[PDB]
Amino acid sequence: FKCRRWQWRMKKLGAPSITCVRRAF
Repeated sequence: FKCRRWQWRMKKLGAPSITCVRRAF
């Protein structure tokens, strides 16, 4: 699996959550 743009999503206090925003083979 190779993403392309991990966008830090929202999470606990002062702590974002970068998840995979692209499913590029």
